Amino acid sequence: RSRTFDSSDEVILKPTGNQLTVEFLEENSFSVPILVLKKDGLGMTLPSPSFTVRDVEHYVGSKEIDVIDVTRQADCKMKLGDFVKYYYSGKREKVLNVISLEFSDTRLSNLVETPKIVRKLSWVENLWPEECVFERPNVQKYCLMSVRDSYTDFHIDFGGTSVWYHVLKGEKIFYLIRPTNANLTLFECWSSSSNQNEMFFGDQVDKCYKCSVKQGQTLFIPTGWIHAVLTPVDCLAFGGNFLHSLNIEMQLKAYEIEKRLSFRFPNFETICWYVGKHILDIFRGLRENRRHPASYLVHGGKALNLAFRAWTRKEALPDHEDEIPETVRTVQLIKDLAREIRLVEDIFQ
Ligand SMILES: [Fe+2]
Repeated sequence: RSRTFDSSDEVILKPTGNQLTVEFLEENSFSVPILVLKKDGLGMTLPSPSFTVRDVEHYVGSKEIDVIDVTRQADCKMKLGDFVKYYYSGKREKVLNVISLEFSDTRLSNLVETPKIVRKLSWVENLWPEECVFERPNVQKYCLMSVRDSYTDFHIDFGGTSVWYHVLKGEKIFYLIRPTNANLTLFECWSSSSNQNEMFFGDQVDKCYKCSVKQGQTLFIPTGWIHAVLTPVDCLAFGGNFLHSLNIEMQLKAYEIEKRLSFRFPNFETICWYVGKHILDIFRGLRENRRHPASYLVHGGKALNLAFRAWTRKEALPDHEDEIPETVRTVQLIKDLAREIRLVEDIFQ
């Protein structure tokens, strides 16, 4: 069914759970996917490997879940009970898939706890305010249910998020392409092309990696990585998406690609504004303590401020104002971030 791909074991890091720390990611900038073979040390809480799709139906209830018909490349709404009924059907007609069942507001929500590293890095988890007019983005806990021969074409995850993905049962195969400027250009071209779902994108790039994720294993995909997924065995997985401060330019690049392409990280800009205010404080506090900020934070801080100026230009503002929180003074924030960055970069002190 498939083709021949490049060796994942040449690019993909395989640390233990305990080795996967913030400092570990700060050293490599989280540039490559990370496969942890054994969940020990990841800080997760999971149901038993005996846990099944039938077991899921118990907690979420038979709630209208969104399902993807891969066969006819179409999306539709169906009851969860009926999906399970199709799932355990020994004569499967269609090839249906669930990759959008976000369950953090359900009863299942207290059975799963995401990786520790994800909660430490996550913008929403750490920096989204208790009180504001906006709905909190809840994209941290998805229950994924895929049948044999399920596929998702090459894509970048919404909002330029990073992903974590734990296979509880079965297997998933990821086809992974690095988000270089060239690949991203080739990708944006291929995506907005007419009859996009005819051409195979992994042929267009220098390198495409095949990564198998088997039972008990956890994959972390960094910002902007282009990936397709094959399900060669019926799969039950848990996973989710998050933003962080290690590759802010990449997050903004990825975000703005889906802008030009025209499913979405809700209030993406809103969280950036809050993060900009936080990053301003980190800078101030570090300067007053005679300490220099990490290099990636300066880079990211600059990329953030560039986006802030672009969103707040006269010609752009109407498309962006509704995401600016009232608790943020735009011009002052931009001015203050710029000064702190200049002070760190100005060679005369
Ligand atoms: Fe994805």
